[PDB]
Amino acid sequence: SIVDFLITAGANVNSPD
Amino acid sequence: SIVDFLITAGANVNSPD
Amino acid sequence: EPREEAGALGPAWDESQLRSYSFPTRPIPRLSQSDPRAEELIENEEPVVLTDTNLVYPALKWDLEYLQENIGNGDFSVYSASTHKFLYYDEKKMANFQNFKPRSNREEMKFHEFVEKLQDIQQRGGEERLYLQQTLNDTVGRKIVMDFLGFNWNWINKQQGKRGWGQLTSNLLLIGMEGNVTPAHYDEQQNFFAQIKGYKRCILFPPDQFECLYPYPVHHPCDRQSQVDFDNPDYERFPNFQNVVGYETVVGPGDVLYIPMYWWHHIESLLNGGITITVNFWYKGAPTPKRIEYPLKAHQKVAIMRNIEKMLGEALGNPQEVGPLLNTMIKGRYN
Amino acid sequence: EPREEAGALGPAWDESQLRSYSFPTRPIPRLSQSDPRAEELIENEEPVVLTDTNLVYPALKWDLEYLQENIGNGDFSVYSASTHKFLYYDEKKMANFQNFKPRSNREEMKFHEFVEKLQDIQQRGGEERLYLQQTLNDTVGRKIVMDFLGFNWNWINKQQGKRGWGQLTSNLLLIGMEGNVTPAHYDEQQNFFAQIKGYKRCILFPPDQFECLYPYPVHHPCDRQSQVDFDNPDYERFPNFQNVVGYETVVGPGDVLYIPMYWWHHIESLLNGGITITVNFWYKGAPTPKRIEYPLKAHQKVAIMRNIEKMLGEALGNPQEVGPLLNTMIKGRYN
Ligand SMILES: O=C(O)CNC(=O)C(=O)O
Ligand SMILES: O=C(O)CNC(=O)C(=O)O
Ligand SMILES: [Zn+2]
Ligand SMILES: [Zn+2]
Repeated sequence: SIVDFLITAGANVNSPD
Repeated sequence: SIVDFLITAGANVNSPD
Repeated sequence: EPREEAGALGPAWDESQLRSYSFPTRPIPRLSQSDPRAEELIENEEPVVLTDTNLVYPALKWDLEYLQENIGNGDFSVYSASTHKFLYYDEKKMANFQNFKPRSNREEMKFHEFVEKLQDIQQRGGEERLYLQQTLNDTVGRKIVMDFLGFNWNWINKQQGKRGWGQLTSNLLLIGMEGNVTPAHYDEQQNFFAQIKGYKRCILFPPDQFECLYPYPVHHPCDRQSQVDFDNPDYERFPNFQNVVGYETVVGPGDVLYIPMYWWHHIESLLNGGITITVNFWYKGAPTPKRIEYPLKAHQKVAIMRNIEKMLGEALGNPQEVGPLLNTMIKGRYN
Repeated sequence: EPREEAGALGPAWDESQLRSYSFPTRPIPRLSQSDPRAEELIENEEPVVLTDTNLVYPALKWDLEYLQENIGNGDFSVYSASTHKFLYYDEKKMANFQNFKPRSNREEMKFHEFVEKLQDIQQRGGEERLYLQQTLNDTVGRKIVMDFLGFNWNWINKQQGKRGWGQLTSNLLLIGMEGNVTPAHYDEQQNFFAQIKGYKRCILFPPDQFECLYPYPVHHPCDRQSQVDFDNPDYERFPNFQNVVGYETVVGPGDVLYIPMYWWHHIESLLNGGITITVNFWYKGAPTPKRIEYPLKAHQKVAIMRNIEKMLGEALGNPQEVGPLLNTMIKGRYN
């Protein structure tokens, strides 16, 4: 399941938090 | 353990087998 | 073109209030939320301006006086700069790049302090610029609570449900001065961008333009922002910026812009348009699909590249060794 | 310099039998297996020639007549070429590169057929070259079994044990014609290279010279081989080949060369030296250590790069998309 691992999305945005 | 995963060695050589 | 305001108020804005850039654009569609085409664009993760959602209808009466009276006594993050460009940077990553000197600085202050600093800048004719960017939280006063509760949760909760998105992670309150720019970047969440006061020109670029927009390295504090100076693009370092093509709109009060996850966006408050106010709605994207279809979508390749950079930084034990290893892999081998 | 043979036989070989190359070299040490320095080199995964191991002592009497009489009726893999260069290629990967046309071809034949083809080439003065490269297996006749059992297993089993290596995976029998070259490549196993007949010049390069030697992409049939034509190096494509520095020796009958895992090696049978015979001893490397020390060794960075290439080929669903994604990651971002 290398593909599933590699296409895992982050959740970073331009927020001060 | 990403480092252990990535430095895992293969065993390919110039053999017909 | 500029929309004509109701009651024969004339054009809200004119082309002279837009900054000049090197690339062409075409318009983002403006549609009713009841329009099947609008639903189709969101479903396909393409941008659309919705004109009649009433998403933040109770907030359309917000101005500085109202907010200062009612938003509470919490701290607000306020960025200051001597340039119109408020390039986002991640303070936790600044240890990776001791050479990075940000052009804007953050100061925590009360809302009345922010209004007073604005006023003092105005009366004095100074050139300092301020941008307030604060997550809405439970310190806000009662009238803001009531306004927030009166947002159109019915409509946006149905969108979240229909698209398989995860949770609302935050609502960011943005209050800018005329002419402020947030430089091009992409976000890893889905965004309904709800314009409240004043006008913002929004220029979006699809995820497939990655190669034209040159994001900083993942470990750099400006991860996810374009390295390209849109006002003076360096075509020797960034030659494919000559191929970039944007999708453009100007949102005003009552408009909601769907900014799909991974889509680049450059946002500017119109020159001489007064202050602007926006509240965004950030949602985590839907889970990764059970059956991957090949070839992969552009945004999936973006995710892969981010994860390769993250893995190598961790595996090599030093972010600064990522570039040298990638170059060694590719030179004379893949290029 | 060339060793002087016992019994006043003179130099076994002279410098005129070596091919000419563009890079400098320094000698690999030649030591007794009883020498603490030899043990230290192996332990530190550096090459050393051991002169007195008796590793394949019973095989020193091997020549074509003896082998044909005793090696059995199995099939032997024999490569043929119209060039002195026998570039290794992996037949299972040829579907990834339909454009790759190998310069040598493999034919399966009985050992007597190989001797007869050699003879027919000689008598005819043809230019065809043959290289036999066959894993020793249980089809060999009884006298070869007895010879094999008489190898110095005591000594090499102690080496395997002392170094933490895994199992012996195979013994490759190599029989070449004078002037044959195996181009530079690295192997992912540890190798004790036991010279039996004739002389081979061995040029090794450490794992840290990766950037000077430009291996093919992992998915290419010539994975692990240098792209550089040592006889005509293309310095525009491979500019760091101008910085390469080798470690050189000539092994003859009775010598054993430790070729450490990941070390590049170019091997040539001396011009006008007659046929050569070698048996190698391939061992899997020791497990990865419990505590990784930073920064990483060169060979660990090689392993990382191989795994990145393998992962991307699998994730993108197509080997040919690996290069484009890597270039996009790096251009204007890391270079
Ligand atoms: O409004 C701005 O200036 C910046 N906003 C964003 O980038 C966003 O909402 O994701
Ligand atoms: O002997 C040769 O020509 C080639 N040998 C090897 O590359 C080896 O033993 O690993
Ligand atoms: Zn954004
Ligand atoms: Zn080899």
